Amino acid sequence: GHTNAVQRCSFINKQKQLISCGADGLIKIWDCSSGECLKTLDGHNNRLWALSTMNDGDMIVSADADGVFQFWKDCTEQEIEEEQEKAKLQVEQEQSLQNYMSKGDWTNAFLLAMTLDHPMRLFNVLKRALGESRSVIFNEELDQAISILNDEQLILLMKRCRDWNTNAKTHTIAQRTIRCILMHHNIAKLSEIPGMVKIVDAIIPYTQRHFTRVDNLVEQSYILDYALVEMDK
Amino acid sequence: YQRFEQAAAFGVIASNANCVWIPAPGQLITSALEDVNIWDIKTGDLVSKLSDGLPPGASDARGAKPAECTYLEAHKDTDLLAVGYADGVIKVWDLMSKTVLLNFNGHKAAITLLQFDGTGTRLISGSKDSNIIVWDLVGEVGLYKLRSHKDSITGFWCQGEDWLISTSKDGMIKLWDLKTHQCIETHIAHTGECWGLAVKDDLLITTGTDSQVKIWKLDIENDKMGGKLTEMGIFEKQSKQRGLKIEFITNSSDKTSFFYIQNADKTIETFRIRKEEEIARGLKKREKRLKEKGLTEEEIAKSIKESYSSFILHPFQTIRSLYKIKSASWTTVSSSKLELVLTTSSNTIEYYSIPYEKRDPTSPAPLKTHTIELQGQRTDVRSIDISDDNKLLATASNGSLKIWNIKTHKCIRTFECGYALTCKFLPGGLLVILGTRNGELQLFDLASSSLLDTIEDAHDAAIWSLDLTSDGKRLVTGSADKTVKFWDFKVLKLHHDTTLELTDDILCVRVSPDDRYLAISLLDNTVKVFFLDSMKFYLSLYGHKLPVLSIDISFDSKMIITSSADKNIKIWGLDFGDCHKSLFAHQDSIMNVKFLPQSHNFFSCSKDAVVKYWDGEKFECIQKLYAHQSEVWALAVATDGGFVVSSSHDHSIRIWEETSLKAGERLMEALDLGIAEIEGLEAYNRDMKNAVLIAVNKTPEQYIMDTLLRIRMSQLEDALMVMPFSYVLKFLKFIDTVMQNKTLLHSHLPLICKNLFFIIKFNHKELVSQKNEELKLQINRVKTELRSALKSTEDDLGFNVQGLKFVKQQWNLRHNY
Amino acid sequence: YNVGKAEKDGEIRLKNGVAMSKEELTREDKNRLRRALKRKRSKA
Repeated sequence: GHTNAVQRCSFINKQKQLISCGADGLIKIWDCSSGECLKTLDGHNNRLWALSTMNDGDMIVSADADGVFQFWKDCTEQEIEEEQEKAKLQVEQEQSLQNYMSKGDWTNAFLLAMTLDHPMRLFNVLKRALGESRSVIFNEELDQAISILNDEQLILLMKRCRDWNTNAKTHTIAQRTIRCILMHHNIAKLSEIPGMVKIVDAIIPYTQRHFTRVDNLVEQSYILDYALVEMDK
Repeated sequence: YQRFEQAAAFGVIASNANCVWIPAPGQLITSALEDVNIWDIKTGDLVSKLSDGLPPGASDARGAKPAECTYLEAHKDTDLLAVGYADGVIKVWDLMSKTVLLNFNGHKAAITLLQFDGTGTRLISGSKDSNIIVWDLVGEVGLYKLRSHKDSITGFWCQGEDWLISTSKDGMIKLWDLKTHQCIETHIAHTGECWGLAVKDDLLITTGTDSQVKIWKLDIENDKMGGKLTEMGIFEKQSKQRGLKIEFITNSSDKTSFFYIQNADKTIETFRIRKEEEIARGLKKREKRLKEKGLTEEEIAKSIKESYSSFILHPFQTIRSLYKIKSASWTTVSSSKLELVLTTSSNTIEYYSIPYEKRDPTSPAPLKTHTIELQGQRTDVRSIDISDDNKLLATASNGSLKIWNIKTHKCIRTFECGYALTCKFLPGGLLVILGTRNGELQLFDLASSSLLDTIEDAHDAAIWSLDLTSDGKRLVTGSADKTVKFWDFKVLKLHHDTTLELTDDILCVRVSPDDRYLAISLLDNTVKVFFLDSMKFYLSLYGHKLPVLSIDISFDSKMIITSSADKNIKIWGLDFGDCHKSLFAHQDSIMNVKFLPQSHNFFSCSKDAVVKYWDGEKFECIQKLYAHQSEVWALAVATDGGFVVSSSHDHSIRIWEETSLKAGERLMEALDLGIAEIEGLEAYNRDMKNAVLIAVNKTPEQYIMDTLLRIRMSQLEDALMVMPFSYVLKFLKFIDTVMQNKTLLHSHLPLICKNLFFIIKFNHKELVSQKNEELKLQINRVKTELRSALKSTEDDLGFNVQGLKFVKQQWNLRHNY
Repeated sequence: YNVGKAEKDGEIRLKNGVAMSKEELTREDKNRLRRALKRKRSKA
């Protein structure tokens, strides 16, 4: 797998692995049992002559021909611990989420769905929270919650809100969230946010169509008056 | 033709399932493939055998292999036994009546665990399909299913009605609320699979694939939105293999607690839970040691937390078995001694007794008290033969030779031998000859119960095949040294007569019933026929793609059958060596084929665990026998032909003995039902001052509204035109009632607009005609809120268009050239 | 603007305007959606 001549070879981790140095300047860590390159380190831009290891390869030193030393330290256990934790947190975020939805704690459910990026749950928190809101804008807690979002999150909502608007049955929620954003954010700050304008561009033509509709529904409602004037005679 | 049925089954002590111990050392219940066996530990004899019925080979019998028992659970108080099968079927058995009581079918895969509730009225079942189903024995129904898990259920804990803890192969721990049918908490047990789960009070233990073992506290009443399950620490067991099962047992007299971790290897590791006073004493002591070593106080506290596991658990003793262990269970707990019973993968039961005093056991190793060994063979039988009297069955397996009585099914004698390959009776049924893989030839006598003669150098390699002449005076043996050797019986000892060296290794050697022909199979996929009298070459059979494994010659020495690993049986005419027909009999390698005596019919066995009955003249499969759970290594036929015996990789020896409304019309019903309810409640309220709706659990308003939704959009207008004006008035009353439920109003505002308003259009003339005051107030009402509800939408969306236009405008000023 | 394919690989966004994230799908739902995609490609 080495592009050029391999010129230093030393076993690490007792029998399990091998580290090799090529004239290309690439350090390849191989599995002796399987004979496969597990990892490749590129810390040099020239040939390598020397290779020193310490504590079964826990520490590795490589001296470039130019004169550059790369002090490599083992951190596998450090990484897997990190992988374990984020997976642990992600599972908890899931578990906390569906429980809140069953309980109806929409204000907390909303924030979790921000982090986990779950569009159906988002639409479900917002949809049935609106139904309760029917029963200032949504509810004081959620109205405060929507205000605190960082600009990364604000872009995320309006991407979804752009999507819900295009459909004529889910637009009522869409203009609906957009209103509350304009209530609880500095309209100036919204403008500078990169890429927001283009999302903000696509939202009008669908809303304006929704003005042309609904407004017509008012027109053909007054049949009830025309019914109501005739009967009175 | 006549039909063959499985007359009997034996040779299996403990199959791939758990073991259930019942007090009287007491009796033990173990699985025997599709059947369950009840054993007496003291005597080692089978007490009773549970069989559902429907013996294999019958017309009513299913043409698929029987489902083998996967888990056994018995409620001691009710003496009710539940059997879990690989197909996901639970059968409730009456131990006294030894009959099936109930049959539950709710799982699509093998059942992994069964557990009776404390009261014994409900059965919770976990299966490999990742589902938990709670059954009601009195109701004979499945109450509910818990489906959050995404892999096989390895273990679960439910001692209380309120809560359940479940573990799965995907490695999550899940706490359930049985009243809500929902998962409350989810935690990752281990990096990979989680296999063991045991619970004692707050103390909980789980095992992963590696030696890591996790220790948790269970505060069911914590109720903090989390933390019902919190990790304490990790302890490493000696065995690197996975821990399959964990269970607890407590001593009533001393309140002492013990448990083991059943490993996938031949090791069971027992542990003791230290008492609280011991933990404090140890904690103070180790603090003194750490302080003496000079560690800082904060370091000591962290070290104590790191060593939290050591304080609670104490490695007590390790049990080592010669064979891999399949399942284990506590039998008795006492101050004097601790007793355990286990089943191995090698088909035997082992009873272990551990005498102990205080912290540590008295003996270095556990005491093996009882073993049930006589009625089973550890290694799979490679060859079988039936005595001429058809009374004794010889079974040769690696390491041992066992012989059974066909009538009683009980082993008579056992002989220790090498890696057995081929065995045959001698005439008279008093002697048996064995050919081993080491090239040794062994001879035994039943009466002497000992080995008379052994020929170490009979062959340089494995004696693969062995056959005898009809007279019984000349013996033929085939081996991997590429030679056939003839031997004579002289008074009894064997003398080598002649050597026939072949070009290739020999797989099978057969002698014709008339002793005129000798057929030998070679690895080169060719079968060579010789004349026994003169050893002159006769014929070279060709056409098998893989080597021929078995050869059999008809009673008349006319037809010869060859079965090879290429899944084909070839019938040849011995007169000219012509293949009359080639049959694709089985889906895998065919090991043995035998003619029925005095007939051209024959049987065949293959690795597919199927035995097939064939017609030698019509070349058709008469019957298919599906009883074997695994590969069928040997087959033998009685001299009379009355019965056939087959043994397989499942250690089982069995004997086969010859014996509508449309859109609108649906709406009219909906308005009638819902408004009848609405009017009744209105009348009922005024005076104070159905089954369908209850079944659907919806209000009258939702029910009709849902019916409106189901109508396709192209079909709404025609449905509504069909409506008579009388139903319009009910429709208007309905819409009015919807108005109060403003939640429903905004949910389906566009639809209410379209349907209401056409209705006014279509029959405007009739509507205006009436003078009804109550109708006049309804129309006024529905109008007003419809405007406000609609105007609310327009205001909110007519709003957002404007300021966003300002937002668009502001960006242009700043960022537009 | 028109709704198209999901930007994230871990989501399915339909032309209906609904985004459908895998981790929260049920197994039965994934099956039908998979089969639904089979039919669309089959006719495609």
